[PDB]
Amino acid sequence: ASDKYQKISQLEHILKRPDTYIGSVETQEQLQWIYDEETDCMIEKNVTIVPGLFKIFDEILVNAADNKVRDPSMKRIDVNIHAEEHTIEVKNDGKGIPIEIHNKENIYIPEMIFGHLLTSSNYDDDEKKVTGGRNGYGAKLCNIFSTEFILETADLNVGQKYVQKWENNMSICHPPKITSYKKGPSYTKVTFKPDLTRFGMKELDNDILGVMRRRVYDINGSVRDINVYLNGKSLKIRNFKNYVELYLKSLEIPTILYERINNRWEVAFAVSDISFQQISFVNSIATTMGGTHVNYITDQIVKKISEILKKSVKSFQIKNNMFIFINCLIENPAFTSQTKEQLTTRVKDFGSRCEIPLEYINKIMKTDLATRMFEIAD
Amino acid sequence: SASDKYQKISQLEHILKRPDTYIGSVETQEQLQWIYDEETDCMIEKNVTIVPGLFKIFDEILVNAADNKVRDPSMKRIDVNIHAEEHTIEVKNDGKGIPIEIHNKENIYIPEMIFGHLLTSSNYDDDEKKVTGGRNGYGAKLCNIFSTEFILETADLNVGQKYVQKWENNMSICHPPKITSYKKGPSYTKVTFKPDLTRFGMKELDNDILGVMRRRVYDINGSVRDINVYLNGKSLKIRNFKNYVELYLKSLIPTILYERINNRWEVAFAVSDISFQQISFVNSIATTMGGTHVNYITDQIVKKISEILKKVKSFQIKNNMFIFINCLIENPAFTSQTKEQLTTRVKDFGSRCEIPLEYINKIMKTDLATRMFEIADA
Ligand SMILES: Nc1ncnc2c1ncn2[C@@H]1O[C@H](COP(=O)(O)OP(=O)(O)NP(=O)(O)O)[C@@H](O)[C@H]1O
Ligand SMILES: Nc1ncnc2c1ncn2[C@@H]1O[C@H](COP(=O)(O)OP(=O)(O)NP(=O)(O)O)[C@@H](O)[C@H]1O
Ligand SMILES: [Mg+2]
Ligand SMILES: [Mg+2]
Repeated sequence: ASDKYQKISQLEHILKRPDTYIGSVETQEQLQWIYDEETDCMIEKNVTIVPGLFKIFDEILVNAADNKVRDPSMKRIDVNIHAEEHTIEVKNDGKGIPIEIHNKENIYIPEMIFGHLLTSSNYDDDEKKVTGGRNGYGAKLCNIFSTEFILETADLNVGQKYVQKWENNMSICHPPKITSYKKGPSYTKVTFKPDLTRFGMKELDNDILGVMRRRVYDINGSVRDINVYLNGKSLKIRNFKNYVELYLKSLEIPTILYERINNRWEVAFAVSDISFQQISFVNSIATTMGGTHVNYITDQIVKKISEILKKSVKSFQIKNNMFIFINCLIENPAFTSQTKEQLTTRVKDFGSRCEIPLEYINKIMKTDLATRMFEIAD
Repeated sequence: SASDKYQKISQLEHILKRPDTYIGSVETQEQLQWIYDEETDCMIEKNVTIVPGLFKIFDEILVNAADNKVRDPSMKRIDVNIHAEEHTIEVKNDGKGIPIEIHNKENIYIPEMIFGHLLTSSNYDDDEKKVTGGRNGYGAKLCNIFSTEFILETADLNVGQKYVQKWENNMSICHPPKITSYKKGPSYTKVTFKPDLTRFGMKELDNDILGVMRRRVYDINGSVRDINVYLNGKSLKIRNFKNYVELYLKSLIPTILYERINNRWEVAFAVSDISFQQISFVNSIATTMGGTHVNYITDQIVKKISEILKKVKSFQIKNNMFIFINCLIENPAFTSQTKEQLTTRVKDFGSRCEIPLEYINKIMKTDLATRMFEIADA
């Protein structure tokens, strides 16, 4: 009976069952937005991508964005994708990783938080934080799903440079090379080579490159006060309104209605062609499966439109003519999984509210939505 | 401070600190839930306030018992006894028990191993295509971890012994098993737990959680073939999925249209009053957030209706449907440990489910058709 039952390690379970950590490691046929460089705008495309591969990139991206929360003096993210060499680099400025041996773990802190599961600066929820990072997995998950993983950082308090290489799904950990550093700014650079074989791929194809690239545009659109560079090119999205307007050409009384509701909430609206559509971000994370924040906003808009039509029309008819954009900040958010695709935090625990002004719903009532809704009623 | 800022925690510590991706929220949630009304012998939808994590730890034990029918098709009986006043919950199943044997690798008794250590399972070899609900080797331990007291009792006829082992204080206390001679009796497994109500923000099991727990036991009777289920000694009476779906009749040409499509798929249909509704089961797991199996079935029905209608938008057809699905899926994958949403691709199901024209024609005899013709004319 012994063979019937097995005990496995945390690390073994991640490699065996990637789904709850990074999403599927199988190819998925998806309708995805990508940024078209020739038309300088968003295009919806049928792609085939491996979610887990996109997600290990996303983990490093959101970590960089989180450092802007930790250090508001940070000014730039650099993303460099070397397709041919399957190598991806993510660099941020502002404060680096402290080059110190940890009191308890007795290893260098960078080795600790990039090379050991369940390590985080986000474990003390006494503090209400608007970082995306929550559970102490993201960076290690990337490491685990890489043939090679390199952490480079510079710390000004100690005046040192720190380079550490992991290999073979985080199973090989080389000692760090630490050198002297009085060379300008602090920074962190993460350089990884995904285990493409683990994702059933031989190379980075145009589909995955397209969505990776677009995700970088997302970061620029959702995070304020940073410059975002992709393969050397400054993306120069000035704000979330500018980001949403990248979708303008494809969608085509304004086509997009944008409003900043408060310091933690921005929303945009457009009329949807076939069914309900949403693009939303919580603390820079792309909530592709929506959740409590999306529902909080849409419910308000649908509720009011229903009242207007009443003085015949079911709520679903209203909702399915809506394309909503949301950029929001939520305190200590909770999600259905590590992939953080769906927010579960109750509204009352958001740390803020977003009461959509009646005048904004009035503007929605001038769009094609109302004409469609008055045809069903009358 | 840097040592205080960055923390390493154990897997056990993480589960208790951050329950969400393991068992769901430990905060109260307002939910619309189906309840079994005993006075009117039917399902009724009620607004309830429950703690999802508490409901979930109960569900893990229920699904484990259901899984034993796959292991041993001769299993006939599940008893669920809720002693509200004592907040003790018991789940007992007959058929083959847990082997009372020292594991050849782990060097401890198998029950101690698979109920008292994380990441232990008989479901880690996916070379076998199984239709068990169990996948990750967490479920039983999660219940234990969120219990003040957790008792496994089992009888094993191969060694002719009975085994009783008690854990206390969130699995932190593991008492040695009591093993006794057991001759001339049936095999069985009985799990008895007292949920750590302090960790769920509760003092007692109120009517809302009891109602939802009891309904979940009806689900099990409805979804598991050829078993008899009891709640506090009282037979649940239903024998199959058709019977189960019929419990919803009073709330909902027949009102409900049911068909077994094959040995792994049953589907029932009713006209929905407000919007799209689904009740679905994968390997006896309640997939309350739907997923690929639900989409597979509904896409077909929608596509087939749409083709006949034009001889209207897809969401208009979809949202007049109430779909019931009971299916068996090979080695399923889900968004999280809570298994609310199936992600397995259709091609990986291990079977197919083509909805026949006869079934579609019968749907076209219901209110859905005349509602669609109303939209078509205008
Ligand atoms: N670019 C960066 N700059 C500074 N600190 C970083 C950076 N990336 C990661 N860290 C630190 O490393 C820790 C581990 O990162 P990570 O593994 O992604 O976990 P996390 O972000 O805290 N939580 P999660 O991403 O939800 O699993 C983080 O808590 C940060 O404190
Ligand atoms: N009532 C039962 N009868 C027989 N075997 C059981 C029973 N309950 C649990 N087990 C066994 O104990 C193991 C551990 O259970 P569990 O922790 O729930 O993991 P799992 O069911 O395999 N996977 P998961 O529930 O998805 O985390 C299972 O693999 C079963 O083999
Ligand atoms: Mg992170
Ligand atoms: Mg289980």
